[PDB]
Amino acid sequence: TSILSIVYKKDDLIDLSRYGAKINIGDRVYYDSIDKNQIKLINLESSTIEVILKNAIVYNSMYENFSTSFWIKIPKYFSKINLNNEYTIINCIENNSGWKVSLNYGEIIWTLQDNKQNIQRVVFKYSQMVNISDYINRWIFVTITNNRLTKSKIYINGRLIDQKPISNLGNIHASNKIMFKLDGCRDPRRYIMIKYFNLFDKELNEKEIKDLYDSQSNSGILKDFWGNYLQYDKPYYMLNLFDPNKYVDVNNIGIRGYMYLKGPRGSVVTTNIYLNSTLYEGTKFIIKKYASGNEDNIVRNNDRVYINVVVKNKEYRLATNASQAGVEKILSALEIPDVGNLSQVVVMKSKDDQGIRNKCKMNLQDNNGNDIGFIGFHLYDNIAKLVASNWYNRQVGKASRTFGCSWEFIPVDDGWGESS
Amino acid sequence: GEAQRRKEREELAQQYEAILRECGHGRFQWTLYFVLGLALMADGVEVFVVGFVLPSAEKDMCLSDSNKGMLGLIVYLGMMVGAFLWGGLADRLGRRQCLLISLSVNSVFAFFSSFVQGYGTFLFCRLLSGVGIGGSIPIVFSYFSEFLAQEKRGEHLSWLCMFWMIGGVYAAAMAWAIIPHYGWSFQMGSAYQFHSWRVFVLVCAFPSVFAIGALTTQPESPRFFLENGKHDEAWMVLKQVHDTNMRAKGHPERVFSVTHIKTIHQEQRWGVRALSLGGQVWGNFLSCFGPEYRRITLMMMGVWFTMSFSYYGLTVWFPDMIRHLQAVDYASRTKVFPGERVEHVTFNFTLENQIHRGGQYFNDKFIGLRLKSVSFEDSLFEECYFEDVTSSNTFFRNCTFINTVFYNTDLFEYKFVNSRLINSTFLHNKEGCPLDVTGTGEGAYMVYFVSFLGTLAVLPGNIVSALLMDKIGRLRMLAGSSVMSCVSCFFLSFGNSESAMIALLCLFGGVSIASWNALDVLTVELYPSDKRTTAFGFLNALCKLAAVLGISIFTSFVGITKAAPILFASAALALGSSLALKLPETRGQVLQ
Ligand SMILES: *[C@@H]1O[C@H](CO[C@@H]2O[C@@H](C)[C@@H](O)[C@@H](O)[C@@H]2O)[C@@H](O[C@@H]2O[C@H](CO)[C@@H](O)[C@H](O)[C@H]2NC(C)=O)[C@H](O)[C@H]1NC(C)=O
Ligand SMILES: *[C@@H]1O[C@H](CO)[C@@H](O)[C@H](O)[C@H]1NC(C)=O
Ligand SMILES: *[C@@H]1O[C@H](CO)[C@@H](O)[C@H](O)[C@H]1NC(C)=O
Repeated sequence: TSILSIVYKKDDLIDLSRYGAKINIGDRVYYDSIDKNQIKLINLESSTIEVILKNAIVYNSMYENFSTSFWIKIPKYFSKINLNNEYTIINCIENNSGWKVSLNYGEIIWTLQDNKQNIQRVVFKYSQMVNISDYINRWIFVTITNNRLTKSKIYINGRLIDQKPISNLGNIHASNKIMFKLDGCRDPRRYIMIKYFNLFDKELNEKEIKDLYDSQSNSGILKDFWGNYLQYDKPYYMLNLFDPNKYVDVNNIGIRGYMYLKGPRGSVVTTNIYLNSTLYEGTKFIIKKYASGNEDNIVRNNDRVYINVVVKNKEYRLATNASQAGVEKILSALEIPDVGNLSQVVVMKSKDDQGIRNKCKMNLQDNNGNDIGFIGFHLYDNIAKLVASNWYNRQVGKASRTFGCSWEFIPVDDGWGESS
Repeated sequence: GEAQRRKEREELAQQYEAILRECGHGRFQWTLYFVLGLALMADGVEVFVVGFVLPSAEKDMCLSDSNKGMLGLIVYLGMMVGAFLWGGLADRLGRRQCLLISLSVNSVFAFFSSFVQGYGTFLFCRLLSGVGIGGSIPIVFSYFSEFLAQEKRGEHLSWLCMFWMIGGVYAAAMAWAIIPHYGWSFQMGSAYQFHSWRVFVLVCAFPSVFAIGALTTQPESPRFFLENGKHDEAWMVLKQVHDTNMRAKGHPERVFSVTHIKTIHQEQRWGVRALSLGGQVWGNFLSCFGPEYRRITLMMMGVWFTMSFSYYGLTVWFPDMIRHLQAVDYASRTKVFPGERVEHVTFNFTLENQIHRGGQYFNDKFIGLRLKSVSFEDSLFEECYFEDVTSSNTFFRNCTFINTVFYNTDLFEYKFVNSRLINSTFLHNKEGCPLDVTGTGEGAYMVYFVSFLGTLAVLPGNIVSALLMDKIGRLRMLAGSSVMSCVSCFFLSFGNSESAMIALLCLFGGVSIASWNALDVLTVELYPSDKRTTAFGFLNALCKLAAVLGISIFTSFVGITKAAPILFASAALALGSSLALKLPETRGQVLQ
């Protein structure tokens, strides 16, 4: 069902479909070191990704249905330069006819054109004045379904936001070449990241789209805040999803000492552009290998690892005393060589028992492989104390809503721009 | 029928006077005087509490405007309700009973407010405290009058007004002695804080408790027993009066010669009583507006309303004008520094009352600075750094911040007025109110001083009025004091400094007191014993409503012009004096 599918291979970009589409890459197109499949495009002419299709797969029919799917990561807009600056990233238009993808300030634009110069547009808008966003500088699964008979729809993360009729359009003659390049942006430091771009010759339903979403999500590998791979020996700022206005903090070091959720968070402000909440507050959480047989530094599901807490630019260890009062066990930061037999091995969870993808959960375990409980927080005398309790496992078994078992890992990113 | 009733009334009014003249004036009257003096001193204390604790409560409870205005009145509205309610109920339940109930209500809500943390709950508690102390002055005067013979009744009732002064002086002294200790931060509960002003509130609740204790040892007025058909109890109380007086005199052997006393012939269940009580009180209130008392009541209404309006207006106006003059002087002394370029320096300061305009700051570190009444205008801060910044009445207008960090600062969003921040970061913001709360320091002391001088100027007037009430007359005292109050109002033009305002406050306070004494005596003497507290309560509720209106109007005119307060006060007092000169003379008459 796939006609074009850009994937990575041995120092080249190829097409998985049985068409062998010619791909030309510019001399300044960059790739990541760990997830080299995803590609980055910068605001230069030489940042060129050129793909050429065959004459037998050119969109030149009159009721031909088609769809596209991709992932996009678009950074924060910092100043007033970026306002009202619709710039195209994906162009498939020849002789002023075809389909294109453009972006504005906090918008994703789907535009398709005919030979009669008719314009139909579908828009997703996301705010940038929010405290903590699920779209700013974070990977978004965007797919578009085009039904030439009824209408076209926009889908993000498998959910619908907007749809507009396209019945007025008569005939679309897309270009034989698809253009991936930032075009019409006045900001010299503006870039996007896309990955997993696929083409279809039929309007995908919600079932197929969700199937593709989870298939491409790599549920077997943990994802940090930005949606990238979570990595060993990398400092991560910690955000608790259920109470996202407090940051992990310390007061003392030892068994007596404890770690808690202190707040509220600060703010980074550029007036009338963004009023986000500071994400570089608190203590970093470095993750170290314990029994991972994999050679890479990527953290996968069911990996027993260690947790290193950076306090005053000094590394410590996450441990608890299993034998204590109550069901929840208070987390504490201990010296690495003075941990003794305290429970420190943690199991990192990516998906549920049924295999449903969810956020990051830390499952503290003892040396006997006994589940103390998922790492969370419990209030002691108006103090939010980090605890590990079986209660979260109980709600999981009862298919209830857990409260405090979900965490996000926030590394320092250039796309966020916050001063640390 | 009605004439027969009136004849019975007049007969009882003469025999009671004869019995009281037999009993004589002595120890009983003076003991009761001191007891009811405590009750009145509570009232005197009550009207200072919120004025003295507002500067501290505004910061400690985040009080905005229209929230420090409804706490500056709430006592007057509470007393409005209380006066009417307890004065109405005192003619069906008894003077001492209703006085006990009202004082207890006042004390309870006062200790409770000493601990309340929010504003709405504090407003409610303090409203209810006002409701409780509102029935003190009607009941007290109408209770002391039912033990006095006609020989010296104005003097003995006028001596009873020293107590409101003794309460004002008490409040001022305790505010001076307690509130200035801002260090006191007693902690009981993490979310709650207990400061010095709460201690002041408790100590201000104390005299009401003492009043309850003192009153529990006094007998109900015999006249109330006689009106309501209870003959034995009235005989008992009169015998007690006579016995106490004669034992104190030095002749504890003579016998109470009165054997029979003329008495007015009387012609689920909880709610039943509640209805009957309401009906009886309403009947008494409407009978106050009867054919026999409709002219008298209307001049009393006029006199009470006009005097209260003028007195309260000017009394709240004088301290407002003093602050306004202080504010004008403070604005005159402000410093301006036009145009600056500071670069690459760690630079703290403790700057007060300044304006910086046109500055250009680059790579500046501002660690540990106190800002009081400092404004930065038309400034530019670029890669600046603010740490441990304490801000009071400090603003940034038309300012531009670029790559600046505010670490551990109280620079909230309301302190940047029409500013532009670019890539700015706020971290570890201090706890503070969402809006400006101002701050009062040394001025408190002088405030107290002023109060002490405005409730001490009243003293000569009290003394003279008490001495001369019986010799001169109620109408002459009231008129001669209202007219001189009007002349003092005219004199308000020749004062523009704080010292002049203090002297003028003392003058007006010293002048108006005799008038208010006369009016209290006159309104006790002018009503029958079965409606005295209902009438006096209605006219003392009208007084508190006039107080609210006058306070609002006269504080609305501060800093605008002096003509409005002078004209309003002089007009009101002239009309009050004119109406007072039309009232009947009650000197040398039996208490009918
Ligand atoms: C606001 O900051 C961003 C990010 O820069 C970070 O924050 C600064 C306050 C400072 O601490 C830098 O060292 C941080 O890296 C700016 O956007 C980037 O600016 C850098 C230059 O410092 C440039 O190399 C990048 O390409 C920019 N990224 C993008 C997507 O434009 C932004 O320019 C700052 N705002 C202004 C008005 O300058
Ligand atoms: C702050 O100012 C004082 C003098 O007012 C100065 O002595 C001090 O050094 C300054 N702070 C620092 C950290 O330099
Ligand atoms: C201050 O004045 C006006 C705003 O009222 C503005 O045009 C001007 O640029 C401001 N000054 C600076 C230095 O920004």
